[PDB]
Amino acid sequence: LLQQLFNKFGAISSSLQEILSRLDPPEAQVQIDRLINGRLTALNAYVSQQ
Amino acid sequence: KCSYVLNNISFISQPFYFDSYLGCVLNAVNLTSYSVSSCDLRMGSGFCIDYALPSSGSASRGISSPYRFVTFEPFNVSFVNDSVETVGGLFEIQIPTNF
Amino acid sequence: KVLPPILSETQISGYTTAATVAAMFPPWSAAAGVPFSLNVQYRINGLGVTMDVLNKNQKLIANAFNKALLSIQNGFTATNSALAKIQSVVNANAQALNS
Amino acid sequence: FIHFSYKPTSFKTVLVSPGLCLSGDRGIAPKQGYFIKQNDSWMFTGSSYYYPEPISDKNVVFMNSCSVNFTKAPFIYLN
Amino acid sequence: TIAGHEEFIQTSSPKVTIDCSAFVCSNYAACHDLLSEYGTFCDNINSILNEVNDLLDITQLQVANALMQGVTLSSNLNTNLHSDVDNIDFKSLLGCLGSQ
Ligand SMILES: *[C@@H]1O[C@H](CO)[C@@H](O)[C@H](O)[C@H]1NC(C)=O
Ligand SMILES: *[C@@H]1O[C@H](CO)[C@@H](O)[C@H](O)[C@H]1NC(C)=O
Ligand SMILES: *[C@@H]1O[C@H](CO)[C@@H](O)[C@H](O)[C@H]1NC(C)=O
Ligand SMILES: *[C@@H]1O[C@H](CO)[C@@H](O)[C@H](O)[C@H]1NC(C)=O
Ligand SMILES: *[C@@H]1O[C@H](CO)[C@@H](O)[C@H](O)[C@H]1NC(C)=O
Repeated sequence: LLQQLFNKFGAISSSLQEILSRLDPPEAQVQIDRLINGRLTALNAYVSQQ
Repeated sequence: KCSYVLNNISFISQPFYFDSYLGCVLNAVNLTSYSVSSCDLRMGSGFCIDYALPSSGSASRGISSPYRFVTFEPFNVSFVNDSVETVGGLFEIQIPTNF
Repeated sequence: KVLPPILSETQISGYTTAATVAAMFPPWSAAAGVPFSLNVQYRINGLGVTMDVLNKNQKLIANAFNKALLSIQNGFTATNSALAKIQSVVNANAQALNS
Repeated sequence: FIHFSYKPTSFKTVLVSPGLCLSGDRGIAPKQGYFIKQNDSWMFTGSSYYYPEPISDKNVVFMNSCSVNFTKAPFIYLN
Repeated sequence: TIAGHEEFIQTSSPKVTIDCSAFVCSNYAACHDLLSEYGTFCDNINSILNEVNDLLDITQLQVANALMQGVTLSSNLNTNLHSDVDNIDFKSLLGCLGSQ
């Protein structure tokens, strides 16, 4: 479960620090949203298995 | 089949190969007359893979494989040499004398 | 794909053959150490049936056993419940794989 | 959980009877044991240990009839 | 009289294994490159299916252990000769057993 914080899920980077220090606020939203979707999907699958 | 494997899939060198009920086995010796009551590599449908280390005393000059394809048989019945019919009206049975 | 089980079906058939034959023959492991028909007599006697009627009608008890086994065997024809329960497993697996 | 069990170590081969037919055409059956023959005298033994003991009303269950393959023993009118 | 009736109990199911990469991205290298950044979804699917199949194997061994616990047979037993005791016929229930 901790390994899912290092996948990119289609973004340019897995780190939010490296996204927010490189892009405009209108263009960081498209990159942050993919990480949000991937991490919520990983949490959903974990909760189902428990 | 092992013909399909050694013709249409691989072309690399493999000395040990044989066909089996599960499919084509490479790098293992056919030893299904031998039986094993506890296996770590269970292949399905009653077979298993055993690992035999060749030690210093049995120096394999001619090569073999350390992998053997054997039979998995985890449970047995105890047997007695007694009879199954009546020996003159009575039955022949085994009763403990110490515990 | 569907993998084979780790024990074959002839193996499990041998296990149930051993469990059936352990009730009939003179160790009598799965029949409480007594013969089969004596076990049937004591089990009916534990319901409130006297020993005289069971000592008289032993042939009729054996005939009713044979008749019940024959009626079990001739009855797997398209309206059984056990056959429907067996075929529901296979139908469900095939539907899940096709979907 | 620690389970303790009774384990037999030594065995013996005995010829046994599952019931006896007495005078008056009565029957007895052994109560968790077998009927054995010692010195041409019928006797009782348990099923999990070999120890002959006299036939009494603690070892048997009486029957007003007798089964068709019980062993005929007219000598017994014992305890 | 004596009545008889039968009952089926299910103790297993088919053991399905899935190659995640061949299912998602069939034969195409660009699809495999795009799938490589999803990381550990395919490995998670394979690990859960291996857990299910291990549970199936454990229950099969428990059934087989329950059937065979504590049964002692005669070595002189032969289901060709011995298929009947006390006018009750058991030939339809016995398979093959014996040293021949
Ligand atoms: C493997 O060995 C068994 C007996 O050891 C034999 O019956 C079987 O035919 C062998 N398989 C092949 C492919 O030779
Ligand atoms: C029967 O199976 C048991 C399982 O542990 C094994 O120890 C034993 O050696 C086997 N006996 C024979 C005769 O195969
Ligand atoms: C054991 O069985 C063999 C045949 O399987 C028989 O020849 C032998 O006499 C038996 N031994 C005893 C002590 O009963
Ligand atoms: C039972 O076994 C123990 C140890 O194995 C031995 O000391 C004892 O004498 C035995 N008793 C009989 C009756 O064989
Ligand atoms: C009694 O013993 C004879 C002797 O073989 C046998 O044929 C018959 O089936 C037995 N009957 C019963 C009820 O045990």
